[PDB]
Amino acid sequence: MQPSAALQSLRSARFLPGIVQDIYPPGIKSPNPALNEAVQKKGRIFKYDVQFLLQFQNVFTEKPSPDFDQQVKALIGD
Amino acid sequence: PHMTVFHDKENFNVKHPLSCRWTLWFTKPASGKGDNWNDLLKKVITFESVEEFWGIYNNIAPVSELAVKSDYHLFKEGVRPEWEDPQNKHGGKWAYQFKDKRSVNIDELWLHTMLAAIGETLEDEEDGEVMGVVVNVRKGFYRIGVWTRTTEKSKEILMNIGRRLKEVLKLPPNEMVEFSGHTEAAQAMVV
Ligand SMILES: C[n+]1cn([C@@H]2O[C@H](COP(=O)(O)OP(=O)(O)OP(=O)(O)O)[C@@H](O)[C@H]2O)c2nc(N)[nH]c(=O)c21
Repeated sequence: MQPSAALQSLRSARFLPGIVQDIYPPGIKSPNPALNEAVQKKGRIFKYDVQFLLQFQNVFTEKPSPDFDQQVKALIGD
Repeated sequence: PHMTVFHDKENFNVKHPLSCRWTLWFTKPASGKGDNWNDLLKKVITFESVEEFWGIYNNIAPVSELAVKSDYHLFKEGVRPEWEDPQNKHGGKWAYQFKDKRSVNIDELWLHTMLAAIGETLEDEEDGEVMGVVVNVRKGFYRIGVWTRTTEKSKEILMNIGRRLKEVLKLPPNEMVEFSGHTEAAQAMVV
């Protein structure tokens, strides 16, 4: 079993420190800053609007583990 | 510096944290053999990023493909999606039942429910009430719920959660979302 390039990248990437406004390429919206404006613990609580989250749907499509399909089948094997 | 998944979906170096770790659970239907009706709840995967969520979601059956008597549950890490868990024992749920009709895009509704949960737009930062969300596939209907830790820590905090779920589900005003305690005791609030 061999991990995908995206999975390898995910495994090795670093967490963003919270909501960030200025790191996205053209055509990609940031998370709504107003929802985090009122947040007090910004290093622990990260508000993401649904529209922002939906941007990932057709972007990260890879399995979250190399044998995910095999793990699922055996878990609900019946 | 930071390449997101949107800069290069095969070579990126930052990911989007969730405010806690979440675990996806699945309830299978009883086996047609008849020797497993008491061990149906399965722990699928625990995750901690927005990207990981979508890797899971894109590789699992949509609700509309599940058999009757199946459920998905998305709960904060450490909380089992059962009434006996210490964090649900004195709690309850806000729930709504949908008809199984095609103009009801149940997959989208469930998806948006999970996104509201993990994106922390169901409750405010100190509320401490949301434990998870659940979709139930039944014969007559689908049910979508938000499970809560208490039934009484703060009524206003609970009502606001119910109103947000109603908004997430895009329900019109006649359609009511209802709160109920898991136990008869913790039951003995509609929006
Ligand atoms: C969430 N949950 C569900 N079940 C089982 O799953 C079934 C469906 O649970 P359900 O709450 O979705 O009920 P449904 O609306 O389909 O109605 P009912 O079955 O007629 O009351 C229940 O009947 C129980 O048999 C559960 N059984 C236990 N032990 N603990 C739980 O938390 C639990």
